[PDB]
Amino acid sequence: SAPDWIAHPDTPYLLIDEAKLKSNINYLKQRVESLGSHLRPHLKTLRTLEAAGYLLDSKSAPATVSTLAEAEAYAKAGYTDLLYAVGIAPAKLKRVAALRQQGINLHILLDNITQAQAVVDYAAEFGQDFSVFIEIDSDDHRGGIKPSDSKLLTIAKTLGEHFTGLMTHAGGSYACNTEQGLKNFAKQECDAVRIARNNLETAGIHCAITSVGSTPTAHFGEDFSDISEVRAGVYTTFDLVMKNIGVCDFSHIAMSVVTTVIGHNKEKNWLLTDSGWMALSRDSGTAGQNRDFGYGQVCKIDGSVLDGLCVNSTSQEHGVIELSDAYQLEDFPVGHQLRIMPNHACATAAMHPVYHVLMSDGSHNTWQRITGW
Amino acid sequence: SAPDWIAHPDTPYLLIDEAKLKSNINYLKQRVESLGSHLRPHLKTLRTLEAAGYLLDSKSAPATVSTLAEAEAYAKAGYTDLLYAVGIAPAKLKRVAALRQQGINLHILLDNITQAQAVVDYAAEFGQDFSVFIEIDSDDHRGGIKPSDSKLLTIAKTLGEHFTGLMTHAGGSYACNTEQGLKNFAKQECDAVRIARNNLETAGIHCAITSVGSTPTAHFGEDFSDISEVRAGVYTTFDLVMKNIGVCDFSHIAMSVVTTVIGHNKEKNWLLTDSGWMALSRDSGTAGQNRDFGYGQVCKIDGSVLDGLCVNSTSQEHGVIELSDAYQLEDFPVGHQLRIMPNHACATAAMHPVYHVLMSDGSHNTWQRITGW
Ligand SMILES: [Cl-]
Ligand SMILES: [Cl-]
Ligand SMILES: [Cl-]
Ligand SMILES: [Cl-]
Ligand SMILES: [Cl-]
Ligand SMILES: [Cl-]
Ligand SMILES: [Cl-]
Ligand SMILES: [Cl-]
Ligand SMILES: [Cl-]
Ligand SMILES: [Cl-]
Ligand SMILES: [Cl-]
Ligand SMILES: [Cl-]
Ligand SMILES: [Zn+2]
Ligand SMILES: [Zn+2]
Repeated sequence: SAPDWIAHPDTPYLLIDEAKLKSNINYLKQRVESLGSHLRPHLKTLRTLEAAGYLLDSKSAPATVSTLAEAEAYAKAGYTDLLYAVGIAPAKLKRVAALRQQGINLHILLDNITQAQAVVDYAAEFGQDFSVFIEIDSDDHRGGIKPSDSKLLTIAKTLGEHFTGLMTHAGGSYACNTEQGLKNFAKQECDAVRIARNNLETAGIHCAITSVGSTPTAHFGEDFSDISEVRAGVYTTFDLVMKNIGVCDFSHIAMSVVTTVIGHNKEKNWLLTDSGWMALSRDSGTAGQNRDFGYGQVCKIDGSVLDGLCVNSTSQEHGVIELSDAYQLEDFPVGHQLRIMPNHACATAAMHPVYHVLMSDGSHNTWQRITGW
Repeated sequence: SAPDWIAHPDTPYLLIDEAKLKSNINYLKQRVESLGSHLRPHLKTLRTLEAAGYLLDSKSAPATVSTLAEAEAYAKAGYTDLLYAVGIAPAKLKRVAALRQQGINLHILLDNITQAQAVVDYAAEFGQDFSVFIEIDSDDHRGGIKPSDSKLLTIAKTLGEHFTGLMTHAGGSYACNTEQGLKNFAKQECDAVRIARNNLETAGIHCAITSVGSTPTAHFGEDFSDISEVRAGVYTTFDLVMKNIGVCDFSHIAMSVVTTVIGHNKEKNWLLTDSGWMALSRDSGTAGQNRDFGYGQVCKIDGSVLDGLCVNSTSQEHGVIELSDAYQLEDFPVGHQLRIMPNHACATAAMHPVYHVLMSDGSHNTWQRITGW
């Protein structure tokens, strides 16, 4: 039985299970460290100050952020080792410099000569040191330099003392759904940075840090012994996309939207809830996988899965659950409450300015999301 | 040429064109009033205090809201006639009562006997008056009572003095893409409430207010002379879904995301921007229409459409624009800026805590979004 207070806040609202959060976090930390590396957790799934305390051993422990809004918030909270892992816009260099002048080791990411020259020009004009990763393309999906591209050498040389190392994200691993496919994708990700690192060293370039990761590759890679750090973030809570990939099952999913039944359609056997896309997002990641959960798997207020029930459709402020003939409208009266598991934790969390947290001791906490850019 | 200040805020950010906002608003007001009715504008697309000033003639003018967060914010700002147009959860009645005790004519919406009994029971226990609309199903898509359902009579009678009238939203009109189809859908919407109203009056029930509307039906209905009020909201800015339906063309779209080019892929002819789904949302409404704009139509910083260019893919904090062979990467260097028009204005605006506003006099304003529930 969930605590009585789940029924207190008006719906819809986001609910994080602290006990499951902590389990998910402990599992990956122990796994990566047993494989000879360490984590640089990514803060962008949850984007709360509290999440960094669960994920990081100390204020100086390496972390990843997806925005300078995050960087500024975590720096204010005392965190001093932050990789801003999105290709840098030159106009943001003054904000990066401002953090570095406050004692924050704020690293940036780039993959082109224009960005590298902007860093060098800024450094020259303002006397500012930078710490810079070059993005490597490991999965043919996003940015980064291919390991064999001669411009890898040119760009690293241009950066000189500001060059810190190599970073890749194999987000393409999300297409996988077998253990061997995942192991292979993790090896592809690591090999891309190994090859890039070898090409750098052959050319006389020192590479202080090699950095790989996504939740799937972090959970299935077999050898991180020569990789400096592994990054992951969505594993904090998991989601249905992860369930379908096979990184977790339903029991590991620590995020849900608490929703109230606000109507019925007797003719069509529908429940209408207050969980529209404004609460869930329109992420439909599971539609491209082998089990389509619509806009989320429906659960009881105690968290247990209601077989066969999903939020099939949404508008802005309501959702529709098409009941199967195994269910009766009468058992879900207006005012009854449910929990919806998300397709994509990162996308659903973006919709909530404040999260409610079921602490492992049964108590109720709230966390404020760091929003904007 | 757009004002120089568009290049000042860090990207991505949301930009509203005030001159176009004002034009779009003036057009519908004059149209509906010429057809013998008046507007109850919906505030949920923009959810700013400033939007209500553009949309409403006075603080007492009727408006629509989608959340009690909106209701509370607009009430604090002095607005006193607010229809909360989402089927009511019984636990929210105490918040509705609190507003009504402050002098706010806060109307609620319901479609089932459970909700009606909850209102009556609250009224009896706490001595509280309510103003209640019954939702009518006009489009077979969402909630509401069919006009011929005998429970319409039962529910209205149960409400007694709290019964204010009938409300429908023909969101199904969004499937239309011809002028005659839209005219017909508007007639279907109005006829549904006319029939319901006739059934009420035959049974001896007074119906103070009849309320219809969506942006498409408001712009194409031919006869509102016997309908109390017409509701619309997305027309404030329009969007690509509306463009495809044919309610507007590109020139009327008053919302865009300003984004910076942060990378290139030479092999594939890609631009990478800082406009991911965190800035645009994953609404893909145009994919089901006759012109798929991906995650948005790409425009120059001056607002003019770049033919053939869309944000084809997104991740969390970046977007990908696949260039056609009409374009050269060189013309969009890293640091170049673009504007992205949204699929769905309501969905894109949800992603932005603050909007930047290009005032009609060329100046720069900002508006704070009212977030949460
Ligand atoms: Cl629980
Ligand atoms: Cl380059
Ligand atoms: Cl696979
Ligand atoms: Cl999606
Ligand atoms: Cl249940
Ligand atoms: Cl919608
Ligand atoms: Cl402009
Ligand atoms: Cl009923
Ligand atoms: Cl049509
Ligand atoms: Cl969509
Ligand atoms: Cl341009
Ligand atoms: Cl994504
Ligand atoms: Zn994610
Ligand atoms: Zn909308």
